[PDB]
Amino acid sequence: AKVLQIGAGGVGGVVAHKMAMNREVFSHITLASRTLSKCQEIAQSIKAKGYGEIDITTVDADSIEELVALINEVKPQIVLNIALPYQDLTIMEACLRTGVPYLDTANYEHFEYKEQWAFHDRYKEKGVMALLGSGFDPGVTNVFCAYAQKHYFDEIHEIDILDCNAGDHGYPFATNFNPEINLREVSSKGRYWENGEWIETEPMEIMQVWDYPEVGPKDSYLLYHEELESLVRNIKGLKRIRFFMTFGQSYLTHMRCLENVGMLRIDEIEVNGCKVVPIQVLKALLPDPASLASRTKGKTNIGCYIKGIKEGKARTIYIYNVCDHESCYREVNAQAISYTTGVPAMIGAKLMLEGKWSGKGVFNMEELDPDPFMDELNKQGLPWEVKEMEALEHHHH
Amino acid sequence: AKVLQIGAGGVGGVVAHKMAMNREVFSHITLASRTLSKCQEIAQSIKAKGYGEIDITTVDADSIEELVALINEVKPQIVLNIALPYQDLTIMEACLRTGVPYLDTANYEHPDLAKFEYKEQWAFHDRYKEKGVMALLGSGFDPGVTNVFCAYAQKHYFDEIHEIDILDCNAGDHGYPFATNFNPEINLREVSSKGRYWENGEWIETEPMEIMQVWDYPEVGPKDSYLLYHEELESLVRNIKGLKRIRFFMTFGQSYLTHMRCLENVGMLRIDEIEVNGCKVVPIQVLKALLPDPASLASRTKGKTNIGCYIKGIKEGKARTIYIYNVCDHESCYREVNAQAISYTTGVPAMIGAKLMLEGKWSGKGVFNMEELDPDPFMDELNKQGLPWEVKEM
Repeated sequence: AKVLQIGAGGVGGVVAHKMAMNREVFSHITLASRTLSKCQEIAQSIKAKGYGEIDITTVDADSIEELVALINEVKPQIVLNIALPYQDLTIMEACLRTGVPYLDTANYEHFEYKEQWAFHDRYKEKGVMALLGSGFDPGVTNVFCAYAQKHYFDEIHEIDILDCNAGDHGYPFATNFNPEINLREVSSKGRYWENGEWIETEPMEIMQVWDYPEVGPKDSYLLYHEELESLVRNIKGLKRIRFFMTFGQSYLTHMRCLENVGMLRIDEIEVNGCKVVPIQVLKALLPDPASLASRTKGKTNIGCYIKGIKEGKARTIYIYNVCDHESCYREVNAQAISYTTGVPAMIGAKLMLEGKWSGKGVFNMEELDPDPFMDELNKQGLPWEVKEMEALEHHHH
Repeated sequence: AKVLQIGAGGVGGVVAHKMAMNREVFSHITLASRTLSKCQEIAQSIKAKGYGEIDITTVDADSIEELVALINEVKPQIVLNIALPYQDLTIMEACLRTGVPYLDTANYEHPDLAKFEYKEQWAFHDRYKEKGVMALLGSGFDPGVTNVFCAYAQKHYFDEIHEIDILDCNAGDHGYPFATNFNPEINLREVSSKGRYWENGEWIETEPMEIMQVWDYPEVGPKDSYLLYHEELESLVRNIKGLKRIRFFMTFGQSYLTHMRCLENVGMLRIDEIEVNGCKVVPIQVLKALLPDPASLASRTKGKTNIGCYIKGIKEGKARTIYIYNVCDHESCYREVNAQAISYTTGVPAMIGAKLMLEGKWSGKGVFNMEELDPDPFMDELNKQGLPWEVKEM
């Protein structure tokens, strides 16, 4: 098949590499990004590791007419949106007009699903499929849930998503993304769902020490996360769902200190005559995020702790995946964060092009059969585990 | 008498003010500097407070000719050097040539090194004595008052002093998450320098900020105190007899140290230029632009400071321990002389040293450190100029 991928960032790289490692499904690969050089750098690594060639081009993903044009010239069977979230809607419109399947790893943001779910009837009518959040979280976390709902429970009551990155880059402080993102995670109020109500919290207000398998105990804080919005819709009998994420104390200290002196401001200021932007100086001071991939060591562990009922008795399982940073860099020239997000995308595409995951309209992961997806994960470098946990019942006569 | 002050920084404004409050001795005041706006700031506060007028003029304290010329024009009876430490030598040469008494509050430091010592200044002794001129070194609180406290205890409370612990605490709060009173480069050297103290005729170094102890400062409470080196240790080991050990400890909040280390880590304290969208940018200059203006802090600082000496020795065959100290309130310092307690505790003492020389209560020919002179008239002026002290029998 001929595929067109948009986006050459860290995740974008892993996706292209993984597609180049499955040439029986992805025969002709076209990679398009705003900056041509990023695309070249990826082709360079793909070629060097012996995975073949890939066509590279650029494009203004903000222009529908341009995207339509590019799609009409390449004639792809599926378009992978591994680009910025603020381009979902324009890429989806292009796909709708050309009648070509769509897949992305993050919802719209100018973040919720409303805008994307809005393309549903138009997609179904055009006879086109659109898959959403095909990453690890959202994505594999969604599949773990649907898979658990299919083979381990009759009813799922509580779901906790636990995301931990123990990776260590060797620097006092260094961010993997654009500082504005890191600030947003710890600045936004936390949100979760219980008994059909969305409950908010103060930023980083709720924390627990969870012992992540193969990693050990870590402080885990409660944050909002996009899959919570589709899981409450799909998992039947759900009473509560929360999302937790790992946060080292050293890291939280640097962020707060930087924010305190205003090193995270976006407005301009006068510095010896010339106008400068606080956060831009930070980006220029912190080490290059690209270079962190070869220095990061340690493991990551993301998964779901699920409590429900099975054959009338309480049950509790823990489905998760552990990934090693150094291994990821050796295989696809990227760290575990990009890796865990990129493989699931390659898989969702593979499934869609093979017909194991077909439909007409816009879909979330939990809506499709997880079995073929779960088999691929064990084969593509993201082996998962199911661990039976303590499930105590209290009878009262 | 006519006096000449060089420099118009925080301490400088305090010195000028206090001098303006003692016209009996300082009847004509001239403030030499390279920053008019700063002098203007000070002159306005002095006038509005009812303490008269002062003459501001400009001069480059790097030029010996300018100084000599300025001094020959003004005919001052004393020159108060409240300028930068690297300028100590040029101002001393000028005073020497014009035969005018000299006084400063910080010892010489070459701009190329971070080493501050008395060597260069002590080397002027014979020329000053021969010329019949007096030079008083480090006339601030520490060094300065701490030295007098020690000379005081040795004259009245001990036959022999064996141990001195100089404790400096600033409990002040400017309300901001983080903010310095000085050029960040300075706050950074304070905590980057090796620690150093003296024991049994020997100098002992430590890793920066290694030794620390919780000390309960009167009117302030228990604070984490760290062992730092300080300039008065160098003269005190010379002048205090029987001394076995001397150490300097300074207070440091945890939040403060956290911000400092964090900032130094991401590179916000670098002085070199980096590129930012094709534009050369000095990190620390961006930091100075984000932090509040040091001048605006004086009016926002609340809280106290406690500086003193913990002394143990022998008095009439028996062991004895005394604690001499001073407590200064930040807000009171702002109301009275338009400055914070850091500036105030260093400034008032410089004024008293000049007062004692101009009245002749402290007279000698050559270069002198505070502990070589009679501390009584100094200790008296302290109770009278806003730095009342207390002696606590341990």
